[PDB]
Amino acid sequence: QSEQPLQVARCTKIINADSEDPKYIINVKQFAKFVVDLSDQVAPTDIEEGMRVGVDRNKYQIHIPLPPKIDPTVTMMQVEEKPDVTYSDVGGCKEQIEKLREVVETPLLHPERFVNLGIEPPKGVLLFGPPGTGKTLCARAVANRTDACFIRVIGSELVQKYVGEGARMVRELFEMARTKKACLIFFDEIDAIGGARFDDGAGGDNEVQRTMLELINQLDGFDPRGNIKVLMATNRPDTLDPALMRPGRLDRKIEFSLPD
Amino acid sequence: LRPGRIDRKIEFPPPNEEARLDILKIHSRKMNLTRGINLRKIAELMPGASGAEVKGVCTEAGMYALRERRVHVTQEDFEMAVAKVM
Amino acid sequence: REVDPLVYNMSHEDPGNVSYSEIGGLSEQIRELREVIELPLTNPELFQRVGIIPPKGCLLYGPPGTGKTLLARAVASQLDCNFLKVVSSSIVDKYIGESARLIREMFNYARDHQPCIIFMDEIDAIGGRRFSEGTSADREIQRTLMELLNQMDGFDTLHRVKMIMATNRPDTLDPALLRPGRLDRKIHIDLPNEQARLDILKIHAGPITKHGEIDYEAIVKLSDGFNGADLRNVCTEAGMFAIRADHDFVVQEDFMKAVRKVADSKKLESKLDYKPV
Amino acid sequence: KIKENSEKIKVNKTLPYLVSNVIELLDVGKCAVIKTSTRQTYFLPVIGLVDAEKLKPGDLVGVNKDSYLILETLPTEYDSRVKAMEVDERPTEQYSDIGGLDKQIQELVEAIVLPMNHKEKFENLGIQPPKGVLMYGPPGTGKTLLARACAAQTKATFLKLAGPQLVQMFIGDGAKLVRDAFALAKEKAPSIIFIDELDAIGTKRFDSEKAGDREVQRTMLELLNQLDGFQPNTQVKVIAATNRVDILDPALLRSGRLDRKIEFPMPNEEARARIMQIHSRKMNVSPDVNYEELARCTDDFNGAQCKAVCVEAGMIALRRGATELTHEDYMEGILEVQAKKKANLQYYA
Amino acid sequence: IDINDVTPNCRVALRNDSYTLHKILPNKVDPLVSLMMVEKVPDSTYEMIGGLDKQIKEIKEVIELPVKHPELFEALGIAQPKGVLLYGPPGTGKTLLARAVAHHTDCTFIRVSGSELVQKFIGEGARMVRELFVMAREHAPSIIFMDE
Amino acid sequence: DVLPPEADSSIMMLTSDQKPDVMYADIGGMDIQKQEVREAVELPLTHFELYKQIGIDPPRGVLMYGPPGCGKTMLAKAVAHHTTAAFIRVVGSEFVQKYLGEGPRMVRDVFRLAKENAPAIIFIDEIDAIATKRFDAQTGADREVQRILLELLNQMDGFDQNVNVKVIMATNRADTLDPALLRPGRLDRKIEFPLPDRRQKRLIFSTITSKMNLSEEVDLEDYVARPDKISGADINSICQESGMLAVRENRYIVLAKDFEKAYKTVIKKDEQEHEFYK
Amino acid sequence: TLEEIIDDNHAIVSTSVGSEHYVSILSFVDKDLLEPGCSVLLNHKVHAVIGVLMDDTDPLVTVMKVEKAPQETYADIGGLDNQIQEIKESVELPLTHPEYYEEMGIKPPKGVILYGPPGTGKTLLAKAVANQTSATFLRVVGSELIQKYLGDGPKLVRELFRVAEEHAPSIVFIDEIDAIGTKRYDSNSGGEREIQRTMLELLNQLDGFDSRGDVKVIMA
Ligand SMILES: Nc1ncnc2c1ncn2[C@@H]1O[C@H](COP(=O)(O)OP(=O)(O)OP(=O)(O)O)[C@@H](O)[C@H]1O
Ligand SMILES: Nc1ncnc2c1ncn2[C@@H]1O[C@H](COP(=O)(O)OP(=O)(O)OP(=O)(O)O)[C@@H](O)[C@H]1O
Ligand SMILES: Nc1ncnc2c1ncn2[C@@H]1O[C@H](COP(=O)(O)OP(=O)(O)OP(=O)(O)O)[C@@H](O)[C@H]1O
Ligand SMILES: Nc1ncnc2c1ncn2[C@@H]1O[C@H](COP(=O)(O)OP(=O)(O)OP(=O)(O)O)[C@@H](O)[C@H]1O
Ligand SMILES: Nc1ncnc2c1ncn2[C@@H]1O[C@H](COP(=O)(O)OP(=O)(O)O)[C@@H](O)[C@H]1O
Ligand SMILES: Nc1ncnc2c1ncn2[C@@H]1O[C@H](COP(=O)(O)OP(=O)(O)O)[C@@H](O)[C@H]1O
Ligand SMILES: [Mg+2]
Ligand SMILES: [Mg+2]
Ligand SMILES: [Mg+2]
Ligand SMILES: [Mg+2]
Ligand SMILES: [Mg+2]
Repeated sequence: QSEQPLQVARCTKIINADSEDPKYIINVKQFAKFVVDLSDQVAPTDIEEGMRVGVDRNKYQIHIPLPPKIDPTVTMMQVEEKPDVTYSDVGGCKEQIEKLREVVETPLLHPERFVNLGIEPPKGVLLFGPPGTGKTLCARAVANRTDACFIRVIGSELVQKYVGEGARMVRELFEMARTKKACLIFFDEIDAIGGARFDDGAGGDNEVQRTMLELINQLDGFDPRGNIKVLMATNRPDTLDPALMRPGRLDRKIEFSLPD
Repeated sequence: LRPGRIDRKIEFPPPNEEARLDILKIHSRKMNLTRGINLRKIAELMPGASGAEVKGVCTEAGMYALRERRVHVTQEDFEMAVAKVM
Repeated sequence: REVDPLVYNMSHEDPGNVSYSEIGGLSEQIRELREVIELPLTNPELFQRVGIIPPKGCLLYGPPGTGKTLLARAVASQLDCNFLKVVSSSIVDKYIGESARLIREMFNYARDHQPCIIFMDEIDAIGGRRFSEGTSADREIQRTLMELLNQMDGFDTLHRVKMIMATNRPDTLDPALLRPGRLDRKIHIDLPNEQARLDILKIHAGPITKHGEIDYEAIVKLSDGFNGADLRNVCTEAGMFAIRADHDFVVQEDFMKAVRKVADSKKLESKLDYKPV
Repeated sequence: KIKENSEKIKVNKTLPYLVSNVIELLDVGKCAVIKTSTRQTYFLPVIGLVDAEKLKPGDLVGVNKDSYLILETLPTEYDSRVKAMEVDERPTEQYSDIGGLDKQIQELVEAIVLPMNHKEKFENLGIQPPKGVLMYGPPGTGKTLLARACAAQTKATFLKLAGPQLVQMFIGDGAKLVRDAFALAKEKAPSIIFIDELDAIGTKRFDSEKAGDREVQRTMLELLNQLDGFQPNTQVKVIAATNRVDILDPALLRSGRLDRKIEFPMPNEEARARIMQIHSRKMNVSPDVNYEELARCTDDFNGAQCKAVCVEAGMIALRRGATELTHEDYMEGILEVQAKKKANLQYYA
Repeated sequence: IDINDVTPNCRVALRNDSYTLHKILPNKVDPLVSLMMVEKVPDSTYEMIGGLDKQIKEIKEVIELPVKHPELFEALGIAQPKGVLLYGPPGTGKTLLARAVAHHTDCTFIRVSGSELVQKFIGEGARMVRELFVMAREHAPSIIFMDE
Repeated sequence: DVLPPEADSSIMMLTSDQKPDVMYADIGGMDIQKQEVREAVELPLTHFELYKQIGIDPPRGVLMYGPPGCGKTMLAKAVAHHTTAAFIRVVGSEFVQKYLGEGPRMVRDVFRLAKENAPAIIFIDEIDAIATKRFDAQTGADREVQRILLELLNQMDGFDQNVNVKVIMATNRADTLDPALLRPGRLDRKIEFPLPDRRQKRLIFSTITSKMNLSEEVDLEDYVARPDKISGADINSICQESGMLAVRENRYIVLAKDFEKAYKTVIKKDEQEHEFYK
Repeated sequence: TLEEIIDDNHAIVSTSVGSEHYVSILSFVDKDLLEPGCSVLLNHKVHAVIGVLMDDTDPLVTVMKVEKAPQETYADIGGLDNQIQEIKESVELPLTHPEYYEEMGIKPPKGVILYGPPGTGKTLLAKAVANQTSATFLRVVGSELIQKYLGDGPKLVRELFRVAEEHAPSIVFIDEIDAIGTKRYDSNSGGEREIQRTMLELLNQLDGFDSRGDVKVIMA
């Protein structure tokens, strides 16, 4: 009786953004587009030209700013239950553990020792090695030991049936990570989408190459990638694109060679 | 083809002369056949033909009887139908 | 009858003020295009006397930058009958049947305004080959293509409405679209030959303040395999060398450097000799 | 009764409006044929409170919900995706932050900035400024870094499209994205458009009898026409960047679309030393560092690789904890950035 | 209305305001009926068939007897046959005999062709071809016919 | 209330003006296709009693399949011009509408109009615009096309004998059609419209050039007797280009020079055919 | 659909028509079993979250689950003594006597491959295990895993193993796994590389990041 339902729209434009009484062009999804104004409880600065405006019915004005849309498929990737594997359950790869630990944990645990020397810690690792060497085991250990948002992704989970759907969810994944303050992403089986681009003559792998290029641009492009640190697990680190292997995107390539 | 799945494999070879005659009789039951048509002769004239082709021969014999505006399909119509189909 | 805002702006786009004097090596091609477009709509009884129905569709096909869109702009500027400008990729809409409806409205507007031309730039956006295993998007675009084909040469005949379609990948077009009944005259805007390169270079270096003796013949000899846009870029690069040297003019050394620079840039291309059929 | 007439007009004109279009403007006295975002076509015998001779087919208007009478004219529609890909908080990277790229900078800076600020040179020389600048480069070098520097040092309207942003389902989309992006750049004051990872959108067309990448091909065709097509757009400059021009379509590389096809090379020894210094300026650098020795050791480190050398040298210092690099931390960083797989080749002579 | 009579996949009227099932309308066309109407396999009988009598006999054994007399096979001690394959050039009577045997045995003849035009009738989210088995079981005894 | 069965979006042609100007005389050649289309659509519309009396079952649907430019739509136009029965022309692409349910409504409307104006001939040009075999439920457009195709199948199945409505369909790419549309039954018959043989080239040349005024030196036989796979549309293009060249030179008589130049300009398929393979 | 959960007493619910109402969730609902993509019951007038759904299973679940015991039993198998012993040690013994494994300190084998020429009792042991086991038996085939659209193969693999976890303890029997390989089909849009990505999804499901429950894999 007191909280009226709010239909979710998107603020397209702010006509007359000046201090004068403004007007907001909202686009109630699949319903209609309107020119509306703010509720007197909502401050003008709380709403931008891309936020999910969240307007009521009946003179669509009772505003509630609302976060970016995230695909349920993408949002069902955060590691809620942490794996029961620890760094003491991995043996024979001491140096690999040390390097991966540095990259993923230490900046996220003691950033003072890095800002004191003014260093940008490497942000990106590629755990590569034959089938069964501790790649996914070390990823699970990192997820268990990390106090941050761990997002697992499976290379096969970025193959989608409609053009621009793999890249779309890559963008959504990275922007959700950006919304979160400290995020580790872990692309396991990255061989699926990460492959060297070949012209061919029949347009093969164009979609997977497009989603890979979206991942490339999100890892290092015309934008600060944010406080996201990425892991790439693979057992075929010879198909991966050179752009993907560039140390601006995979800084700390680690080899899980067969134990001595 | 593993000998454990197809419980039976039947073979439908191209109809013999007698089989073609039977097919022609069945598929001509449904038209005005002028009295005394040598369906056996038609079957002999069309060797190495399937039941679909026999039915097509019957239909084209009807069509020839139509072309020569007439109410009854005749031996000449069946002959021309066989010639056209094959 | 309604006129879509799309068809309205299609009719009202400004083709600059391009004149036929701004097109070089294209003389035979210009007169074929004019044969198809102008004369049948101005003296429609000569063809009646000879006993033919004048051709309806033109396919300006050729390598990129050879002057297809420039020729279309020149025709649009220099002819009077109604003209409909459209890039085939700007008809495509995500709604169900919307693209076919838009094409239907195009041809309805053309028939309402009887003396009309419809220019479709880069037709291979819509008129691509039909897939036997395509996606739903491909099937929708093929529905659009088939609506277009029916509009050109379907049941209802087209009178005093001409079609021009520009492309540089004619090999990918539907055979039904390339059929003689729909795209009657396929004219090849080929890469400039020696004289065509000379004409284009003169056209694009006329306004440049040259203060030397210009062996346009030497520039043309080194411009083998160039296109009209490449020659325009040769002029622009000569000017760039002028500014970089802090000179308020251009000379043959600058032109030679520019043509060699563009020749080096040409090494990044691929197959360009694409033909219909 | 001006006061009361305005009172009634305001009562009728109170928010919220329904935004519609002016699809057709008939004469009967002028009338509208508006189409409203509820996907409903309403004929208005009286246009409304906006001047009739200010409405053209297709423009966006505000309309009363019930009377469906035009009340206002609204700005043009720009996908919130084409507005979200405009640079507002400018990057901060002086050209001095660029390393072994001096000729490449000069070339870009010329083709992009000079036609914007010193157009008088072009006008007085009777030249058409170069239109598109394509930055090829191996997976490294400074393509995107130079784009960032240009956007920071240009003070114009910068629009960073990126490649895979324009590839969408819902045929017509992507082409609409490109059209809206170029229209926004056109309406704004002098503007640059940066195509990051161009090969995502510009892959070569092909002939296929079973299936093909037709939607992305259509979007690329829309981009081609926007760059150099029927309607000249000489006020919006375009800089693309890519790692593989052997993939791109020939129609996208032609002169007039992307005429300055700059190529970014592997940094030479001096370039590598300069990159080392650029990325080591902000660290606690020891005074005994033979950056020339480091450059000689690098040996085909392309782009980031040198920054990674510096960062990993800092990490190697951080293990012990100190304020130094002493060209042993950098040696170890080069060793661990070469990414050479471990081997027991100590039996070599 | 006894809720026991509202078994799934049945049309029912719902009152306009505050939807309330208030009548069980005549059942919708069976999805299998619609699928077979789309496929339109011509009805057949042994009297329409002619020239393949030994083949009629073999198909009769392997189809008729297991479903009508599932006691001869039990007494013999052999599992009931469940797979038949018909060799032969096009239009020699394979589909004809399959349809005829199904019709005479009263088995529901389900023609499988892989057409996507009938995938909604089979099952909307048909990512697997075995989803036809729910229909086959519901309309059992069934004869699932494939043609190459 | 119940409305008269004339409510429909697809209206018949106003035979007063919308009737085409093509004729079986203007077509020329393709006598086999003409006879097949006759026996399929025209004879049964005035002799269905004879069909029933001789035991034939008249078909509804002929599909006129074949390569592009071989005379499918031209024969449809000729049939519309000559027939004394109602004629409802439509394009398969017109049945796809934004409003969901429109298109099945349109199929129902066309078939109802044909039934109430029987004897009638329906003509769907480019049937493969809605009769494609690959459908992706979950896309919306393909769901609507599936509804349209199933409604079309239902309408043709609901036409018992004694109803004088003959369906005709055109398609360049018949291989992409759904087999159900062609399914043995009251759904379709099939006619081919292949590239014409040499003598068909002769006949098409004669018919197309009869309307022109040629000089007596043409001798179209030399052009007919060439090894080129060219359609009737190609022959019309050749004659049209010859006339265009005559107009260009300002003559009202077409010469062998004009025909030579037109043929070389139009039939430019000559390319490849490497000589070492033979 | 429940598009996302913003907090207790609030959530974004997508109506069947596509509207995206941001609406409260009342105390009635468990505020549990709610994950993005779930069905939700919404009050007609205010669209308030007042219940949850999906009490029914999907046709894929129904077809995969073997709601029956095959009549074949280990006694109906002759000669495969060692194979029966090993498959029992892998699938049945850890279910019937977990005490052995827990006391020994080892985990039972996760998967078993039955490899053999065309007809030797592989699917027969699968049938016997299904007959005798108390776990839910889910049968799939390799050609049945080869899907048509791009991303359907991996989606089907993920759905199959999610169903296996939901119905755990479960035994997932993939017969003729080499069909995902050797056989080539035109319906497969992606082709060999989409097959490779389906195989990669199988790799992850068999042993990947997510911790498996009680799902023993047999594969023939
Ligand atoms: N170095 C190791 N120390 C301890 N256990 C290990 C080690 N390597 C593998 N294992 C065991 O193997 C499994 C871990 O393999 P994991 O999933 O990490 O392989 P992977 O290298 O990612 O291979 P794949 O290419 O098959 O995905 C666990 O059973 C773990 O017990
Ligand atoms: N024949 C020509 N004469 C003069 N300028 C030409 C010629 N051909 C091309 N150009 C120049 O090319 C630019 C325009 O090219 P245009 O758009 O006509 O190419 P196009 O052949 O349609 O290619 P695309 O396939 O890339 O669309 C202008 O600089 C125009 O001056
Ligand atoms: N010449 C250079 N001077 C300074 N830094 C450089 C140089 N080349 C590369 N870098 C460093 O590379 C990193 C960014 O590379 P950038 O984004 O420019 O690459 P790119 O050429 O776009 O390649 P790609 O996207 O294919 O990886 C930054 O660390 C930047 O400092
Ligand atoms: N047999 C013919 N005799 C004379 N002219 C013909 C013949 N076949 C085609 N034409 C000419 O071709 C054009 C008619 O093409 P039509 O529309 O009939 O083709 P179609 O076979 O239906 O092909 P599509 O579906 O590809 O358009 C007209 O120019 C007509 O003059
Ligand atoms: N043995 C037969 N007896 C009678 N008619 C037959 C026979 N074989 C085929 N036909 C006829 O041929 C036509 C097509 O046969 P069809 O069932 O398609 O054979 P297949 O399944 O081998 O293609 C049918 O209309 C049928 O009447
Ligand atoms: N001990 C046995 N060894 C082999 N096959 C047997 C045995 N007992 C029964 N069979 C028969 O073998 C068939 C199963 O073969 P299967 O294991 O499916 O071979 P594949 O899986 O290699 O095709 C069943 O029909 C069954 O009746
Ligand atoms: Mg792993
Ligand atoms: Mg052009
Ligand atoms: Mg980059
Ligand atoms: Mg036609
Ligand atoms: Mg088996």
